[PDB]
Order: sequence, then C-alpha cells, then structure tokens
Amino acid sequence: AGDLGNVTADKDGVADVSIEDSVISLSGDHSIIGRTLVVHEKAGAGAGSRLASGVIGIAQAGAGATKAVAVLKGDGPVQGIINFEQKESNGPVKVWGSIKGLTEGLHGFHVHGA
Repeated sequence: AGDLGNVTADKDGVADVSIEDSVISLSGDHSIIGRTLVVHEKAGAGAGSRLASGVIGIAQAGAGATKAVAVLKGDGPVQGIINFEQKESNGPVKVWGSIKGLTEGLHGFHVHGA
C-alpha cells in the first residue's frame, strides 16, 4: 500500500492536499501508523529528487476511529502537516493538509515501506 499520487504546488510553492484512499489503512494488520510519508522535492517524473518526509504518528481520536499526523520536513523551506483519518476499521482513509516551500508543479506523494 501507500501510493498517494501526486500533489500540486502553486506558484507560491503551496500544495493543498485533499485525497481519499482505500488501499492504505490506519488499522487492521497492515496499518501505516509509524511509516514515513514522503514528498519528492523535484517537480515532475525525473529521477534524483531529494525527499521531504515525516513519520506518521498517532493522534488521540475515538472508537474504531483513528487519526494520525505526519509533520513533513525537507530542505530549505519545505515543510508541512498532513492529517489522516479513518472512521472505521479498514475503511477509507481521508488524507488532508498542506505543504509549503515546494517548486511549482507536480510532486510525487506516498507512504514509504508500506
């Protein structure tokens, strides 16, 4: 699991994220909690990108529900906060937040090692 497509940074270097994914889970036996979220700092499909990254940490939530947060840190100004929420065990996961400092355009976005 873990592919989250690409995010799009604007001319200000801000990528607002709003995704739902049902391949990843915050629960069950293959949870992404504790995995590292990564964003390519190079725009587009080219090899040799540096990465901004952060570990997906548990946040207090409810009952069968789970919330998690990754604080992304990269080079120079790249930084962001990405939230994950899952209402029921092995249900769809909502992924949302924002990343700043990015070059304008498409950036690969995915959970590593999941």
